[PDB]
Amino acid sequence: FTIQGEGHNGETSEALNNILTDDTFIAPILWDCDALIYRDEAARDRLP
Amino acid sequence: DLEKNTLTLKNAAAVAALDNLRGETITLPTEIDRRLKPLEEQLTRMAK
Amino acid sequence: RAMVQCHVFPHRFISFFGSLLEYTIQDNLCNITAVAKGPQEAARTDKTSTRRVTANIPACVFWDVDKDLHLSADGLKHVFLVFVYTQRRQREGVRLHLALSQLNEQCFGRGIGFLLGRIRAENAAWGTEGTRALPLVQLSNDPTSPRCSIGEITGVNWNLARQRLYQWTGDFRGLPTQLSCMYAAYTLIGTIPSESVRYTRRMERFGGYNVPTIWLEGVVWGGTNTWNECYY
Amino acid sequence: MLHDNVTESLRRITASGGRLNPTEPLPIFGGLRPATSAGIARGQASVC
Amino acid sequence: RTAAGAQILPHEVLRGADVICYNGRRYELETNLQHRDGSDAAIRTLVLNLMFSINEGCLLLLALIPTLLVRFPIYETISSWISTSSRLGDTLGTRAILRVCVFDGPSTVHPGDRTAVIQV
Amino acid sequence: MEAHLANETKHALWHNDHTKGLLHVVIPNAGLIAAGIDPALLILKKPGQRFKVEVQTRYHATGQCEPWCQVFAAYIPDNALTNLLIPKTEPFVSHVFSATHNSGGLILSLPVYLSPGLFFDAFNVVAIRINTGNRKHRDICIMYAELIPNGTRYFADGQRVLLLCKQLIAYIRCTPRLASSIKIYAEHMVAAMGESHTSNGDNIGPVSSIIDLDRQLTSGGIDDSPAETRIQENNRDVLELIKRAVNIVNSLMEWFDICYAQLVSGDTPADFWKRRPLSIVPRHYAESPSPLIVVSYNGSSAWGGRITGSPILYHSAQAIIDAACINARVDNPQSLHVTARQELVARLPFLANVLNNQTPLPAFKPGAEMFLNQVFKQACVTSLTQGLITELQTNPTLQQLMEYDIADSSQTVIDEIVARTPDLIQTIVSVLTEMSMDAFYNSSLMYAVLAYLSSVYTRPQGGGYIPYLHASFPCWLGNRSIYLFDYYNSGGEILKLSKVPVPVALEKVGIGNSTQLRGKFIRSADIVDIGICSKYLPGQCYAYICLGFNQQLQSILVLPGGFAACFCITDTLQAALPASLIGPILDRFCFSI
Amino acid sequence: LLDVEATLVALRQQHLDRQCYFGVYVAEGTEDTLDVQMGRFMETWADMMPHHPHWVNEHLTILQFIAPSNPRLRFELNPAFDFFVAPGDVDLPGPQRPPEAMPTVNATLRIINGNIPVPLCPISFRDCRGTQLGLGRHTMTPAT
Amino acid sequence: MPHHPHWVNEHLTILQFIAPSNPRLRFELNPAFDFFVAPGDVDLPGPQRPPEAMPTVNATLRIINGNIPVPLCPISFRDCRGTQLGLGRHTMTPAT
Repeated sequence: FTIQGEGHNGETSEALNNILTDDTFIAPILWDCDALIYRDEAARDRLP
Repeated sequence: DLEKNTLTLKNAAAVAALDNLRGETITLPTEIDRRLKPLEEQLTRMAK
Repeated sequence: RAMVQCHVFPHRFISFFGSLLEYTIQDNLCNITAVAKGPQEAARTDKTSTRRVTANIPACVFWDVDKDLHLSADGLKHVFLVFVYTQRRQREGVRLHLALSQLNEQCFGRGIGFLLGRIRAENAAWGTEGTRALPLVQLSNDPTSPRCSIGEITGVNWNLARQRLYQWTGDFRGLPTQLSCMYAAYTLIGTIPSESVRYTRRMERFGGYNVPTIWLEGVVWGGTNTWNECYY
Repeated sequence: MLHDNVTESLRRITASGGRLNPTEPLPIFGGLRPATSAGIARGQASVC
Repeated sequence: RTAAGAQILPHEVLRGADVICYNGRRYELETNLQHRDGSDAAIRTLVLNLMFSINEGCLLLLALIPTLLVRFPIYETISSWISTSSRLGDTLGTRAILRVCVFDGPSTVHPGDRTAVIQV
Repeated sequence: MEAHLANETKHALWHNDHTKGLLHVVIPNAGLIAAGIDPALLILKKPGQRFKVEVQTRYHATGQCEPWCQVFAAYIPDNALTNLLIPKTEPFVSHVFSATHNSGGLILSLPVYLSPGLFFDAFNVVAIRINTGNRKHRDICIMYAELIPNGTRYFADGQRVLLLCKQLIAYIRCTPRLASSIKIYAEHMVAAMGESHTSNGDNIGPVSSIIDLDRQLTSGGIDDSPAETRIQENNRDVLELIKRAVNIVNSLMEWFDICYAQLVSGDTPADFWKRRPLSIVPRHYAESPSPLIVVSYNGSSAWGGRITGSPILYHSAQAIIDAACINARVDNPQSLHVTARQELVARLPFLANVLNNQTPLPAFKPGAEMFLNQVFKQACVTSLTQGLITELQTNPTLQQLMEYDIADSSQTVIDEIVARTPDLIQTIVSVLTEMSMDAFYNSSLMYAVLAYLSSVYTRPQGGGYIPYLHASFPCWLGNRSIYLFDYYNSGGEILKLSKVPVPVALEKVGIGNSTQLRGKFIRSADIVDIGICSKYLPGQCYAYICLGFNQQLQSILVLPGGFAACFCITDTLQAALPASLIGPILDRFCFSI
Repeated sequence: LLDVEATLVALRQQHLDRQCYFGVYVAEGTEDTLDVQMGRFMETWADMMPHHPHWVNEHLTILQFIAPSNPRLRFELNPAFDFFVAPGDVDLPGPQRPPEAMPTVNATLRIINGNIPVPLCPISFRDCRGTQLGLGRHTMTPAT
Repeated sequence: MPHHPHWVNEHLTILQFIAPSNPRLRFELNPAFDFFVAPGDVDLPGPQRPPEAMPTVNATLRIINGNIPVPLCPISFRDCRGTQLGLGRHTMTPAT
């Protein structure tokens, strides 16, 4: 439904129209230990 | 309680020196190998 | 203040303009004509309060000059516009004076410098913003002259013989002096048909408030805006 | 703010038409004087 | 241009930012570089004389007396410099004679219209 | 890069005083993510703050200090590497080159000492002043070891320019414009670089030319040292003699510069130094993954430049110390022989001031200001609480004495706060071991206390104490004009409520007998971010507690309920804390003209 | 992003009221076990709420909140920041025990997107546009 | 990749296709023989290293209905043609 294939030098569509891309509003159920790594690799310039 | 602050400051000031020295010696084996490389060429010339 | 402190002179683009003299009114409109040098007071336009035209100047039009010109002003006086410039430590100001002297145009700058001699030194000292001599020339001119500016250059590459030369024992880059000593200016604007003009101090009542004014006679306008300054 | 490149790209996208370009760029410190119209032989209308 | 030609190492900066406008307009000048004309044969001597005069004038300050520094009579060059300066003093005089008195403006919307002028 | 270049004329005009050598140091902005501030207000936004950066030295048991340094710089966002490496082509900006997400950069001035007696050690910490919030300023502190690592990168810079020149040649050749003369002269220049390198190899060879920093910031630290040069020349001589034995017995950019000037028609400061080899002096750390790249001029005889011969090496200051330490197998020089001490004094004139045991100081802790100020604040707060509790214990009269503007229907709860004074003082005493110490460690109270002591002990040699700018402006002649009020709640629990104190005017009416207090206000036309807590009426569910202090360390109680105590703690601080604890304070916070 | 200063000054000088500071304080906890957390929750639930909040009657609101006067909703600012007044002034992390501080007004960024019905198209319009955008996507049988 | 993709978008119907597109619309002149641009000195197949010659406007054959643009031909006509052609033959939709 959204337009894919154009964007800036960083993210293209995910961080622009994903809404719940941040792993903070997710349910309190986890099975791995890479959530912090994902957060610091995604929100690098968003006060990690 | 100033001993903890003093040791923390000393560690902070010494970490840079320590890891700079560690990174300086990373290329040391390669430098030794490239300096000993002409010796192998001289040995090959002597054998020939 | 912003346009003055930035060391930018706006007087380099100002041109001569006429003086507006007309009385009219409309519905949110006003077209006022301008006149020039000529028989304006003799044309008998019959459009003013009296049979002639009115010519008056504000209070700040003349400055004391007798202290340096005690000699009688026998001759035709001239009206000059003076706009000095100041250069100090993070502070500047404007001074739109109006000189009126019978002295020559070339001596106006000298007179301005002499009058402002107490501040000229301070301006020169504050304008310096933004070392071994050669006394052996008089002895080396005739004898021991190594004149090899062509033979030693066109023949050899000179890429290795340039060893001693001269060094001046210093290092400088830029000596701005023209834009630091500029503090005096004068332009020939406005003349007088007759000399021996006498000024009278009186009062006038016009408009919604009474303000002090000085009434003069035999004064006209015109000329050219020829900027001929003499910095010191 | 720090949006000059983004707003320039947006204006380029929104003005990259293919019909007619009387005026569009309007650079800084520009006058953009109107063009010369016809004589005194025209009609009468209105705008909104 | 002469410095670039005779330097065999020209500076990358040659124009910088020199745009002349009038109430927010465009001049579109100096848009050609490869064009050549024969009028430059007379200005080289002029600029050479100007730079020689500047050099001798700024060198005579340090040759007479260093006030600010804390068979050869050495007079022909000074006399020639004074003579050339005196000659150029009359040459540099280009004071305007005619006067322009424009009524309103002919070029307000389109240049090349009825323009007024005087003889003052 | 423009402001620093403009300011370089002051350093260039310097001839004497060679102890301050300015150089270009690039500090990466990778650590700004943890700053937690707005980058917009750091370059150009709402002018008037006048942010400045100062550099000062920190000695150890020697005295004196550097008189700061007036320097400033600005940041540059949006891929500063692209606009600092690639020449500026804003009028004809297009898709030129290729790079990943870059970062910003900054230039900081750091004086260096150059002399015949160079010497080198790690005993000095450079303090950097930043005009930002004192709460978690996120500063750095490094010794002199990282400042001078005695190394340079001269060989790794050669390949960096080759990629850029190949890319620009490819970009020029890709567009079919101009004439064939440019193409033919470029081909001739390419062929002139090698016979078999181009005719039998490749002309350009783009292969996988990607602009990246992989082998540039990893190796090449110590490669052009005199010992390395001697080893290299010996190896080359050995190779030459081997080749000779094998043979005996078997069995130029002038046109390019002109074309670049004609095409680009624009110059940047980062192009003139590209023709000469550069120097890179990175100094990374584990705190943040960002090398401290340092660029030095090649056309001048500065630190790291190679234009006339061997540069500054900072030698002849370690072998003697190592020999002295290993002579008696003792690392500490204090327990060495008399001959070793004499040799150390003779070789190092600056080390003679430590052996005489002058200006005693516990150990060598350059970073003593933090806990020194913490201890001073704790002592002052304990003295203040002791004074207030003693005055409360010895407080005469009872309940209210003066009028006090209190509503008739609201006075039923005003006396409740007054009747709970023992509970309030007990809570204040107990909170000293519960409240966080990071909230009152950089407030205005400690600054005012430090400025108060400036009057006493005005340097051992004298001084008028005349700062230039950015100093204690509110505390210049007296503290009776600007007050500091802290608002606290009542009851059995006291916690911090406000954020920044606001001065409150006060005056006395009665000129004798029972003094009366009535606060006033002053209209200000310079700021609008003023809280309404100070303007709140005494009623409306009581009020807060205020304890003002004058310039004489005199505290007057402004507690509602007709109670007012005046006690002075100016002599208690001197008794508990002697005059030997202000050593570093006097060493650092001192200036003279 | 620049004219919010005037609105901030206006709301600061309006001298509004606030309630339920404990709910917005959000007490923090470090190295705290679950038993301590549940004990603190029980203690707060015992007596922590001074007055009953007015933001709970949201069952029948579509007409009962628009038909009468709406002094709280008529003070709505530009749709870029939140509109709520409550005593805050907390650090990161804030204090553990929430005291009784002076009322303050705090605002956040544009993270809230649930204010569709009243300030935007109603629930009927939302349903209409949803059924227009999506006709059918693998509909299931009533039995399944 | 020298610049941004040219016409990879597939969400243009009438105005989204006629307003921003100009290089892709100038090459469509008549429905008999389309045209396209290509760099000069290019063979089919070409060498490894691309040449640097002056581009020459080439032409493309229209032996098939592939070069016809999508946006100017709505799906309504195709649906009408399919429904018209599906009324004279056997229709077995559910099993298939």
